[PDB]
Amino acid sequence: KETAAAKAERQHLDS
Amino acid sequence: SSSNYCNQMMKSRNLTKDRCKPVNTFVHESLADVQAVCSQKNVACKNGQTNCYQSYSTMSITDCRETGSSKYPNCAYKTTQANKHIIVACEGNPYVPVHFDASV
Repeated sequence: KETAAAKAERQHLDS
Repeated sequence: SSSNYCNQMMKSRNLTKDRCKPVNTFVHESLADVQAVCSQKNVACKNGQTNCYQSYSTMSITDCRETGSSKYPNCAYKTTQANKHIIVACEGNPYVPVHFDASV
């Protein structure tokens, strides 16, 4: 599934 | 609905496709620069744990907050831009951000 680290990137990062 | 950045990004990133999330913050910095915060200033997390870190410098961020008349399926957000220090909780190996604790 989606890891906690991956979830954080998807929900909060916009590079 | 409106086509502002928040409405669009919250949907694109799968945050409001099946519900309306009250608040969310987006950071406009390189992924690696955000990950680097995990080795910066160690601070206590709001929950008392000590695996949180605050960025040395401020970062470009967009705050998205639901309006008072927002209601699924038509979620609506107010977009606020700002420059502030971010606080992230880190875990694992590599030691990376897994939660955003706040923004100063």
